[PDB]
Parts: sequence; C-alpha cells; structure tokens
Amino acid sequence: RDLDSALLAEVKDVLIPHERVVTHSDRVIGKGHFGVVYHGEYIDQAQNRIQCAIKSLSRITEMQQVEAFLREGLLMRGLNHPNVLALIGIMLPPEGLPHVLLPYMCHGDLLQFIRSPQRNPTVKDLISFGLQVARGMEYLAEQKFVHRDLAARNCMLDESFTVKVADFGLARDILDREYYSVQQHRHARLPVKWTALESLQTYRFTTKSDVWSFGVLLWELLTRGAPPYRHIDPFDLTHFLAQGRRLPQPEYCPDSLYQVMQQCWEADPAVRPTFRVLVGEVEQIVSALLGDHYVQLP
Ligand SMILES: Nc1ncnc2c1ncn2[C@@H]1O[C@H](COP(=O)(O)OP(=O)(O)NP(=O)(O)O)[C@@H](O)[C@H]1O
Ligand SMILES: [Mg+2]
Repeated sequence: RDLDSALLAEVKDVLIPHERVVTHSDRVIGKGHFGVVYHGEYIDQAQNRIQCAIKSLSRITEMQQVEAFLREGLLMRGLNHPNVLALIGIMLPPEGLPHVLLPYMCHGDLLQFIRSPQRNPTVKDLISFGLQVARGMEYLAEQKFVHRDLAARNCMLDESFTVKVADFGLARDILDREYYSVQQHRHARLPVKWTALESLQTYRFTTKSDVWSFGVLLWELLTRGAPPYRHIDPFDLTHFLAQGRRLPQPEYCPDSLYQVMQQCWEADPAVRPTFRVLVGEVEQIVSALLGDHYVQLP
C-alpha cells in the first residue's frame, strides 16, 4: 500500500516483497482470531523456493497498527533460538492485510499432540515438553519479549518433535482487550483462562504474566489437554482466583512440579519465578524423577 517510504526503508530487513511469495488460498491450514494461516511458498535470497506457512493478519486495519507491527516484526526477525518459532518475514500485498511467513511445522501443535489417542505419553515425556517451552520463553524474556497468549496450542512441533514457542507478537497491551473478555457461552478455551489475575484487571502484560500462563500450560501437559477452570462460571473466575483457589494437582503430576505450578500462580507477580529458574527447577525434576508412567486422557 502507500506507506511511509522512510518506514519501509527502516524495516527493510523484515520485508519479503509480495512478488517473492505464493499463498495457496485453497490450502487453508487453520483459522483463528488474529488471521488465517495458509500453506505457502516463497523465494530465497539464495533463489530456491521454500514451502512454509503464511498467516494473513486480520486485526491490523489502522496504519498506526501496521507500522507498529512492522517495527516489532523487525525485532522478531532477530530472534534466534531452537525452541522459538522463527519469523521468515512479513509481506505487504499492494492491497490487503499484512502476511507473516513462518516455517511449516509438520507435527502441529502441542495440544493436539497430547490429545491424540494414537499416542501414549509418559509423565516424563510431558515434563520434557514443558522444559523445552521454558527455554523458548526464557530466551523471549531475555530479549524483552512478552508473549501474551502462551498456551499449548501456540507451541508447535517440528520434524524431530522439537517444541517451538509461537504466536508471540500478535496480541497487544490494551488494544486486544476483547480477546481476553469474559462471558461468551462457549468459554471453555478462551485466553482469559490462561491469563494472569492482574492482566485481567488491566490488559497489561509482563513476563510475570507469561509465568502465570506457563503454569497453566504445564497443567495442560499433565492433564493431556483438559480445559482449565472448566466448571467455573466464566463471570466468577476473577473472584474465584482472588479467593486463592487454583487448578487442582493432576493425577500423575509430581508434588514438586505442582509446587512449581503454584509458584507461577502467586498473586504477587514479583513472587513468581523467572523462566531461568524454571528451566533449572523443571530440569532438576526430570532427572530426579523416580520411575515413570503413562498418562491417560480426560
Ligand atoms: N508455522 C506453522 N506450521 C504449521 N501449522 C501452523 C503454523 N502456525 C500455525 N499453524 C496452525 O494453524 C492453525 C491456526 O492457528 P491459530 O489461528 O493460532 O489457531 P489457535 O487458536 O492458536 N490453535 P487451535 O487450538 O488449533 O485452534 C492451528 O491449527 C495451528 O496449529
Ligand atoms: Mg496458535
């Protein structure tokens, strides 16, 4: 579109020109709040054609929102970690929504992996996945990035089942208020149920809001994808958590890992651990584990 030339110069390194990209509109991978993700293809700097996923960003109408995203996207282009999903780049078609090109992750998301009846995950298998998420997130936090929507579904699995943390950089402070709104009848899987008590009262997010969300993610892993706070009337959730009640310890979840989960859900954000400490504590648990067993589905 007709954007500030100075901006496009400023953000050059993120941008893939639209004529280097093919989005397969007939090959939709999936749909969600922030946009649609299609199968796609793009042309390298080295001139080869690489297949990947492409997400049309449906929540960026304003030009202020476009340029803000372009600049975050530049910082995200710099993110390099084994447990973080890479940003290939962003494409602006002459008229339309910004598109985000992402590496295709061929084993899907962590939630569907764990929910699969074709699979028989052990306790230790699931804790390991959690460990890989805490490294993804430790890096993001070190790089001054706040996810805002950490959950099992936004953790992808690559060819060799390496977990990549993903869909950070989409939700924003205050502007995406409605994404974290209450009372929507079909409420079992809304982001409200993963997000920290104080973020629900301001729609401002920090790394410590991400530590809450991680705890909730770690519960999913060990329930093999149960909805959190399932039977809590959605309008009663903030009051419930203020009472100091929390998700119950999963059947086969070790006491120590539940103690970790509890630390993540501390109501004082400052009392919650850092992801650096979480990688350490969770790693220690995996090695300390005496025996192992299968976990069942809810
Ligand atoms: N890089 C990728 N490679 C493969 N699949 C992807 C990629 N990024 C997103 N997806 C999938 O695209 C679909 C839509 O993503 P999204 O709109 O974020 O849905 P979601 O609500 O976050 N997860 P879900 O529980 O599947 O609805 C999901 O099925 C994702 O697993
Ligand atoms: Mg996602």
